Amino acid sequence: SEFGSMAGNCGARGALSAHTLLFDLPPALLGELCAVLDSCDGALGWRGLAERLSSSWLDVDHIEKEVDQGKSGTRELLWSWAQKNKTIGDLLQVLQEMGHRRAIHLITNYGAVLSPSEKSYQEG
Repeated sequence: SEFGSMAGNCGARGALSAHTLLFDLPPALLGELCAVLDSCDGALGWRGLAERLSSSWLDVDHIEKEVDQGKSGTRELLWSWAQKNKTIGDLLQVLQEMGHRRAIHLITNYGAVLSPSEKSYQEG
């Protein structure tokens, strides 16, 4: 089933964030990265974000598989835990390395105020 062919590419993106949730933060991360990078043809590299993280050596095998199913490079990486289980700041560092200009544009949808982030500098 490796390097096979299949159909099922769909997604959503817009001015309003329909992907707003605690685990699966707004389209700034999952929505934009899975949709915009899906149409990627080496310009940004579907596996470009996943490759940098290097979660697994065999990850690239499945990357080719879901690329036609709405992205596997970034989508599979985010979908590895629950839905995304990541934060905009975490992927922002990776995005900067790759140079994803479009991602930067949509990353502003997350917001810089009232965000679900904690300092985590407390002990008890």
